[PDB]
Amino acid sequence: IARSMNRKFHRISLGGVRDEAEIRGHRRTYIGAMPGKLIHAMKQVGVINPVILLDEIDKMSSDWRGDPASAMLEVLDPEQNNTFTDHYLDVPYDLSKVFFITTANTLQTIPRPLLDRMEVIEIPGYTNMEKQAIARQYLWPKQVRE
Amino acid sequence: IARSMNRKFHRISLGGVRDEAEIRGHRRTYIGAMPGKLIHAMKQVGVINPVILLDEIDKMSSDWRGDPASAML
Amino acid sequence: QREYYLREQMKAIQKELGGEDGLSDLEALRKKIEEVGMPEAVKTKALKELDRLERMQQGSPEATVARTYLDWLT
Amino acid sequence: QREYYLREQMKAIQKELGGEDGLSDLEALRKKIEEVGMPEAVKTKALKELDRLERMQQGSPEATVARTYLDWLT
Amino acid sequence: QREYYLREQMKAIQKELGGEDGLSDLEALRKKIEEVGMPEAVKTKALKELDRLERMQQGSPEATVARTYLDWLTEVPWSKADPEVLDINHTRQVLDEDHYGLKDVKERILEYLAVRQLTQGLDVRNKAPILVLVGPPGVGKTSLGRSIARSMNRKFHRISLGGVRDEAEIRGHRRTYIGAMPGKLIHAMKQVGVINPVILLDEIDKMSSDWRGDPASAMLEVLDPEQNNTFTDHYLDVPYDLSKVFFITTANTLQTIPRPLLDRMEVIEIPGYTNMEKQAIARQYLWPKQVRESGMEGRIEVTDAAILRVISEYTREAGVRGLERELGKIARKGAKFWLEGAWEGLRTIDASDIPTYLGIPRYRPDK
Amino acid sequence: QREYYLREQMKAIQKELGGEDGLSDLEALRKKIEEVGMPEAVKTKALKELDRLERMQQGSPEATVARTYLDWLTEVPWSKADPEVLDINHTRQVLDEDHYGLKDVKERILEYLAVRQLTQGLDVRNKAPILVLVGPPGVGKTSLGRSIARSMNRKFHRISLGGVRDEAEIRGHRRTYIGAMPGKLIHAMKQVGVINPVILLDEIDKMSSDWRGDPASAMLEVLDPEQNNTFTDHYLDVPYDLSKVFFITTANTLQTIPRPLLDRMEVIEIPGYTNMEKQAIARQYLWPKQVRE
Ligand SMILES: Nc1ncnc2c1ncn2[C@@H]1O[C@H](COP(=O)(O)OP(=O)(O)OP(O)(O)=S)[C@@H](O)[C@H]1O
Ligand SMILES: Nc1ncnc2c1ncn2[C@@H]1O[C@H](COP(=O)(O)OP(=O)(O)OP(O)(O)=S)[C@@H](O)[C@H]1O
Repeated sequence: IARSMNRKFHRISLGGVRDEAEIRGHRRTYIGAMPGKLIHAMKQVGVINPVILLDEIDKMSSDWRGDPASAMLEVLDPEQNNTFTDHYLDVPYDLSKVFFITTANTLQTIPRPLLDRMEVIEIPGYTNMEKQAIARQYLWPKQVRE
Repeated sequence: IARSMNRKFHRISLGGVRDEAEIRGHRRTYIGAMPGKLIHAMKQVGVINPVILLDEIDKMSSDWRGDPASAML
Repeated sequence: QREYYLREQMKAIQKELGGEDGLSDLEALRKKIEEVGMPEAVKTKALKELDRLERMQQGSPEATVARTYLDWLT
Repeated sequence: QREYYLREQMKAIQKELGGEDGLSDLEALRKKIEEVGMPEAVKTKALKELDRLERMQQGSPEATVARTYLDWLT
Repeated sequence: QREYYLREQMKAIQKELGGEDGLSDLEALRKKIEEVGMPEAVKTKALKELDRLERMQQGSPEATVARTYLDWLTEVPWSKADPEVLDINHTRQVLDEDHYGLKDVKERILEYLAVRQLTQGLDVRNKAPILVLVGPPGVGKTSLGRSIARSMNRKFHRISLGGVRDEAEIRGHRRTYIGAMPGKLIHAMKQVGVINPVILLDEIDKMSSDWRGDPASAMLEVLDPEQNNTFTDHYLDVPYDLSKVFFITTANTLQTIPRPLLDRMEVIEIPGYTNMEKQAIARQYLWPKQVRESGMEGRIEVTDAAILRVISEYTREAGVRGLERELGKIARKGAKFWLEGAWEGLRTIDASDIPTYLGIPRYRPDK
Repeated sequence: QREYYLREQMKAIQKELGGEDGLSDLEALRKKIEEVGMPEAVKTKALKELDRLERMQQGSPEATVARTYLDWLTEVPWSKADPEVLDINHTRQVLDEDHYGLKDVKERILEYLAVRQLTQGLDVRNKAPILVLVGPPGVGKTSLGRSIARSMNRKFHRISLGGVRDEAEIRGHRRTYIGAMPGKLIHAMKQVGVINPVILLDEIDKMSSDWRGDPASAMLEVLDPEQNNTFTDHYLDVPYDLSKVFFITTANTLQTIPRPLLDRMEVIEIPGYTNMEKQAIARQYLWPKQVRE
């Protein structure tokens, strides 16, 4: 979808933070300046259009303090994201040219309000004929020429 | 109702809560604590008089950890 | 002699350039306290924690907890 | 003109206190303000990261955290 | 005021000294920071520090940490390695005189040497996976670390984890503090002289977490070969490259290893040893060491039925330490019997003369 | 004569430093470094640490931290022998005084001392045992440690690990902190003067294992039958040698000890006592003491 729409592609997904405060940034009051994870993906691109894939959103990063809901609800809703603010950003940031991709395996651990925006794309599996065709076309030249 | 009264609207979706620490806070003596859902809603509304919808207060996961129904009292 | 003099020449430059503002985050927090609200006991609690942040330094890990406490209060 | 002249004598301290100096500084991210972006509010915060930064040119325990935040912001 | 004057006297003497002895060491580091190895950005950060303030006797807190950072930056190895191995049959000549058995690990080493030799394209010299050894306690893991490092004839250093719960032993602290403390990796790289060593990371099962998180995020930052090419520190301010370093990690189970580390892993299950394998290692490695330390060399000898008695009736483990101590007890009992009156030649221990030396057989034999 | 003038000016420097403190006990530190034999990497590391510490005085606090580093490093013993007195009838009669019965452990000490006569100069490894004593609470185990350490004319030290969930008691905090301090074990080696002591780790089956507060996995670098020639604490940045140490640990139940620690240690079980044993223990150990007191 990135190369068809002439866009970039970045991964960065759930499982790398301790709370949604680490989904956001951290203020300069600390010594260890932990940036917002999002902005760090935006730093490595010189384009504010492309997609951002959310691999394994059901594999959360929760704790007894903080569920991964509020920092996700303020970036997935198409309303409050137009003026976005991190603790390591503290300025009006704009999310209207991006088109996010979310990847999951099970909808059951996803909370109820964040299902307001999700659109269900499911996977049928693969036939052994389909896997034989995949392994001829697409896996054998990579793993052999590597 | 929010439009007819001309006030702010907000939605808290309960049913997923499991302890009293997601309705109240925890304590300041635990690293990184925060207050509960009602304080989140008051943070995200702007006035003293919004309306707050409470979806599925009848399905709150009161369990071996605690009972947030008493926290709701 | 030149060291002590010329760094004062540096601060000369700065005291003309910056001037007069009183612009930081601390008295901004105090102003944000004194604008909205407040009930009386809540106000005195916030002023105690504000002074507890004021006369000392910036960097201790309990000051981060008190900072998050005041930021959740405002 | 007053800008030119105050920065004249500031970088006269630079070539004067010439190790190395100045951090040759804050004449220079002045060009990536309008180049990299920017809206007005980022300009309000980061132009209040020029001269009260210029207050000294040593260390710092402040210049590293403000360095990371500002060079993140630019 | 008197102290300020006499400190003037002292530092006057010093600047004649920094003429007299105080040339040709910082000058010699300015040579050696511009000698072979250093990248261009590292040369720029080396040119950053050239404005000195010259008060190195009466203090100074801003004079000694810059010298410390300069020494740490100039002592880590920059672009130097002992050459590649040419014969992979000789790799089998070396790996087989340390361990009986362990086919799979030797095969993976030979495969990695064959792939590194035969590739002249790309996509595998950059991406070579990290071995994760998993096995029950008692099988050989650390001795494999030494045997692999001597097999390829590379240098070696071993980092033990498990007592580490702080992040600043993998990363370090900021260089503006009092104690200049880079992480364990900068120590492990200045120990070896080459830029391509073998590093054994002991016990990634046991990195406990605490406040300010766990150092498992730093482990993600070091055990993924797509960002450690630009691996920077909190102490160092240059991008170092931990790409070619052949990491080997040991473990006892995979659950307590974090899931951000089970993406750039490659598990190898060591199932345990069997009775013939234990008997072969028992002879050819455990017995002459357990007799050479005990001083009873050429005065006592164990048979091969007797090792089978010791294995089947005096140890139940998936490893070889219980067998090691059970042989050591025989060596000590013989060393005690020698002082009560010597014999001639060497007494030989058949499988029936064990319980004189080892008491009651604990585990019944399977009949 | 000009270097005489020059380092004489430095004599005057330390005359104003503390009357001392610039080449007085700094050079006493050079003596005690080139006293008792350190390994050469550790020795040159201590020499460059002394070289970075030498030419400053009285500030900064980094001078104080490095002074305490060279006070720890040059006082923990390096090559401080304990003379193995090799009589096996004297030591048998000394072990027979403090305890009755206990045939297994006394036979073990006689075996592990009869071996140490027949050391054929070099070519041996000289590795000390690592015992674990397992028994019910009343049976004398902690009493036996000082008895064994006195019979062999060695030294003795205790470490109680009774309820520690505190990691970095075993290892230390790294020296960049404020109140930095080594572990329990390097301090236990510091108080003893020799490198052949008898360390009694008291309650090793009562510790903690949790996602925060797991000290039992930090006992891997210590109770190590091969690789404890490379022990790495966090305060000292050098490998310290713990092979010569006659460790004795006690426990109560094997069911609560971690699996990478049972195989590091050598189990010796103590099977309570019987009525004849208790009666003899009573008559010649318990009743005279309770009559005296
Ligand atoms: N097949 C073998 N050949 C030779 N020596 C062996 C063999 N298997 C084990 N050993 C020896 O047995 C001892 C076990 O070494 P380690 O690998 O440290 O044991 P370990 O199981 O790794 O301990 P942990 O707790 O899992 S780190 C060493 O002395 C090895 O040399
Ligand atoms: N066989 C014995 N002969 C003489 N005194 C003994 C004997 N067995 C035990 N004692 C004495 O009984 C007491 C037992 O003390 P401890 O050694 O502390 O017992 P302990 O079992 O080590 O305690 P715990 O619960 O195991 S830590 C001491 O006063 C010993 O001297």
